[PDB]
Amino acid sequence: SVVEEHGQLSISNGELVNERGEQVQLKGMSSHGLQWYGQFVNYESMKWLRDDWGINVFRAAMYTSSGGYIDDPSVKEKVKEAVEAAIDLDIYVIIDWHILSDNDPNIYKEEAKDFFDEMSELYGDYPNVIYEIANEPNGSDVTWGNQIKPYAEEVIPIIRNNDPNNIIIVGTGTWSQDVHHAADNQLADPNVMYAFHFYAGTHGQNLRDQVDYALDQGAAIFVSEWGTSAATGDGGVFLDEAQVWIDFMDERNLSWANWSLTHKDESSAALMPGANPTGGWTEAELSPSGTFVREKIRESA
Ligand SMILES: CO[C@H]1O[C@H](CO)[C@@H](S[C@@H]2O[C@H](CO)[C@@H](S[C@@H]3O[C@H](CO)[C@@H](S[C@@H]4O[C@H](CO)[C@@H](S[C@@H]5O[C@H](CO)[C@@H](O)[C@H](O)[C@H]5O)[C@H](O)[C@H]4O)[C@H](O)[C@H]3O)[C@H](O)[C@H]2O)[C@H](O)[C@H]1O
Ligand SMILES: [Ca+2]
Ligand SMILES: [Ca+2]
Ligand SMILES: [Ca+2]
Ligand SMILES: [Ca+2]
Ligand SMILES: [Ca+2]
Ligand SMILES: [Ca+2]
Ligand SMILES: [Ca+2]
Ligand SMILES: [Ca+2]
Ligand SMILES: [Ca+2]
Ligand SMILES: [Ca+2]
Ligand code: NA
Ligand code: NA
Repeated sequence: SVVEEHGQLSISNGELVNERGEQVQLKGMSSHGLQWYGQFVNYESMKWLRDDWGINVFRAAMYTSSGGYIDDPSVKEKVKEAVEAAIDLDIYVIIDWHILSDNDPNIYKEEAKDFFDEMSELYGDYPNVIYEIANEPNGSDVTWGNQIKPYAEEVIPIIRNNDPNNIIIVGTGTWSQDVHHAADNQLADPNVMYAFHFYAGTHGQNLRDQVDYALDQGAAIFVSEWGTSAATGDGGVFLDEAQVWIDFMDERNLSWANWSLTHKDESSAALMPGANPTGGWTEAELSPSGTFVREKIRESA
């Protein structure tokens, strides 16, 4: 039903629209790292998220480093599993080249180009797919002009050779916070969005204002990862401020994916330790974060 309704997504004047030029707002879940918590990423869990939560997008977080694709590329099969499930379930899917410790996207540029060539050849004809080419550039000397924009200008043509139209999400500096710098020096490709990531327990009004500056320059923004906890993971969840961010995103119709669908014992995790990997969760199997996020997606489903 989701993709049947919306079809091919595109960017129109800085925001995400469907095949009729209607606003569309994607809300869903990110996996945790696929090399760690892949058991939660399967057709049955994603069908449960679609049917019980109301998700219309699922994000497959394929770490590069940290034991991910660079060391054990078999994890790409878990990405394929997620994409094929999303196609079968008629929802959107984000293929995320999940850089983090490898903080400069140029570390694994050759590998990223090969990976995105393969993924876009396989899936580029499906409107379901969204590419996220570098999760979180970070560090004081990884900047838009020197490192990130040129990386994107090399990877995007690789995708476009196979998939001229699907959305590409491009990370920004300072853990995908520096959307203002990207907005002042935008990519030419018309169907790109810039990532903005936050933690409710850490980030506040000054970053909302930074996002608004970017939006004011005509840049499209996808909140492709956010957490209900603090970035430190201390002090529980911060749902008061999370609701402030939910409202902010709704008022700007910003799409989002929440971090993350795992049973790890950390406050951002959506599930309690032991939760069934194939879905069908009881209310006792959702964490406080998961309970809140589920309600946020349900109430617009
Ligand atoms: C003034 O404010 C501004 O400057 C501030 C100072 O620099 C920063 S604070 C800064 O914020 C950033 C952005 O939020 C974060 S990075 C952030 O951290 C998250 C929490 O760690 C992670 S998700 C997290 O990823 C972990 C690493 O992979 C894993 S632990 C990992 O788990 C596996 C599996 O179990 C295990 O095998 C491994 O052994 C473990 O290492 C964890 O489970 C995940 O939840 C997110 O990806 C990242 O964005 C900085 O930490 C923080 O200091 C302000 O942000 C800025 O505005
Ligand atoms: Ca357009
Ligand atoms: Ca807008
Ligand atoms: Ca390798
Ligand atoms: Ca492995
Ligand atoms: Ca090729
Ligand atoms: Ca396409
Ligand atoms: Ca080059
Ligand atoms: Ca404007
Ligand atoms: Ca509301
Ligand atoms: Ca909306
Ligand atoms: Na290897
Ligand atoms: Na505008």
